[PDB]
Amino acid sequence: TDLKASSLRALKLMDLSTLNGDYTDEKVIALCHQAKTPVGNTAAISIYPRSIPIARKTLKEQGTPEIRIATVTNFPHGNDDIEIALAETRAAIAYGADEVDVVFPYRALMAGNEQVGFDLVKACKEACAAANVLLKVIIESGELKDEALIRKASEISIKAGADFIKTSTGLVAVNATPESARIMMEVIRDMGVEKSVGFKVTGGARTAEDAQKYLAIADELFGADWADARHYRFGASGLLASLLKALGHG
Repeated sequence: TDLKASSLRALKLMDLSTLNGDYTDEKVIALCHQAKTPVGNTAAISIYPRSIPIARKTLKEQGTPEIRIATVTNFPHGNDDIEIALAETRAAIAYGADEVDVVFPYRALMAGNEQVGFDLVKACKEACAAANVLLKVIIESGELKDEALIRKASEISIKAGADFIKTSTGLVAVNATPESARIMMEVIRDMGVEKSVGFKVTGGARTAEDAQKYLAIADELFGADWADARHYRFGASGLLASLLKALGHG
């Protein structure tokens, strides 16, 4: 009802990945097939840079060329070496990424260094925007933990030109929570960047009910029209099965 509407909405905002690994060509091909669901396409697939060329061919051949290819750089570590983060980002662009999700140097921020996060994000944004590629910034809210640090990483990422702020890599003990999702969307609101900055929930949401709860935070803060594919994603694998079950598939 409300849950079927929210489940279809969430499905169309998914950056689809698998739990175990989508980096053998056969697993990347299977992921591309999975993204083309009976009720619509996911917003994107999320894969490692080396998987992009075969993913692009697979998406074209199955007649879903508008499924975005998102990838990851500086990942999953969020090290504070800008030259490495930037080189990986330029490689991701060259492979053919539509979007790059770079990991913010969160341990550097936890050690009191705000500048390196600004400089790393800004360099990667400039490279991506020069190639018409969107930059998401993974702040790893589940490692920052402290509300003030989650706000500060979000603020720095936005000031440095992030097109999205993303909770998590998906590969640490704590990924998204409803609390970190709310804090990060509060920062988008408080900085006046709702037009230019999206929010991505990585992990946390496992069920159709969870997806409804996470979207309800966006609807509360920004109104129900805000959370389109340019402004909201679910970084998810197992969630898709739950959304399809809520919609009467499997």
